[PDB]
Amino acid sequence: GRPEWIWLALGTALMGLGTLYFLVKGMGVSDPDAKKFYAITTLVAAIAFTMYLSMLLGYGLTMVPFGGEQNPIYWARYADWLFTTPLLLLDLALLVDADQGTILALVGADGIMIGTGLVGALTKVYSYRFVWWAISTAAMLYILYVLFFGFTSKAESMRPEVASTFKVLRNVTVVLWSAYPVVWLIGSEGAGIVPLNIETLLFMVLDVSAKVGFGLILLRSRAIFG
Ligand SMILES: *C/C=C(C)/C=C/C=C(C)/C=C/C1=C(C)CCCC1(C)C
Repeated sequence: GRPEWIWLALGTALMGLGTLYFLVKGMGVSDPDAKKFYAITTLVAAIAFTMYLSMLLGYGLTMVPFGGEQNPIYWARYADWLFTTPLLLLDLALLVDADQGTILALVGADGIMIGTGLVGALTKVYSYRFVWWAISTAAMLYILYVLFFGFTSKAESMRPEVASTFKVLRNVTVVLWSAYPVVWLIGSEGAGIVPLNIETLLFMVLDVSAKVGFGLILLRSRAIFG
């Protein structure tokens, strides 16, 4: 019964409830466009629910040696984010009608971000763990640059309702995503300053906010209608 399980149980519950609500509401809408957003967003919550559940049950956890200790690394997180982060970017891209090349470059950068992030979380040479972390953060900053400079401009061709909805989602995304590299840096994966139970609480608040929070804002808006 690890100290962080209570936060994993609360995360499972919140992701589960969000998944159900998104599923029920999406199943009733007939609009084709509205449906796309509902399917993507419900999938994002569903994947998070399953991974929180797996971790709650003892999976996705491995001891990596470094800094003279056996460090508890929850790798199930990257299995979640590998698929949920680019899906969230997809929601945003579809909202502003971004083009093919942009989406591909964004998803590719997102793949690098999660990939190098996991390599770093598994690296046994302490200093190198931060080399990988640095590359992952640079990848994330590219994504945030594109969402802020590129997309916002693209939402210029949209109607107030949609441009308005994108800004809120963009703002929530930029604030939440920018927090992840800091939590990693000071937590179990990096400096080991913040204990795993508190770190798990921090990631749970961020995850739930970035998926269920983002989802509620997105799905209740009129901008999802084609
Ligand atoms: C539902 C999950 C979301 C929206 C997750 C977002 C996760 C990030 C923006 C993660 C970023 C990371 C870095 C910038 C570097 C270190 C490792 C990561 C993967 C924690």
